Amino acid sequence: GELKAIAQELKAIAKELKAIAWEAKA
Amino acid sequence: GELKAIAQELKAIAKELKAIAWEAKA
Amino acid sequence: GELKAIAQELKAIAKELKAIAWEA
Amino acid sequence: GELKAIAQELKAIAKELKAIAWEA
Ligand code: NA
Ligand code: NA
Repeated sequence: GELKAIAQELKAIAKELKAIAWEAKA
Repeated sequence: GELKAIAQELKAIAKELKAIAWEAKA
Repeated sequence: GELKAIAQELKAIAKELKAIAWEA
Repeated sequence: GELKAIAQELKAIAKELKAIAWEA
């Protein structure tokens, strides 16, 4: 349960960092 | 560049934690 | 900024994972 | 164990993000 929730959190952080990486490019 | 690579790393950690969460269940 | 807030998030998760390791 | 190694990974990334924040 707790590890699955933390896994989803880390996936979401990954998407947030990718969006920041993109905004920096554009 | 570096943020995109770290984003991929965090996605991969997410899959590793999800696999650990699963192994624990089964 | 925003990256610092994410960095703190990751350090919080690291503490949670260490706690889970020792829970079982 | 394995979770501790991932926790250390996350603390390493947190330091990288803090460095990127201050790079620019
Ligand atoms: Na979650
Ligand atoms: Na990578």
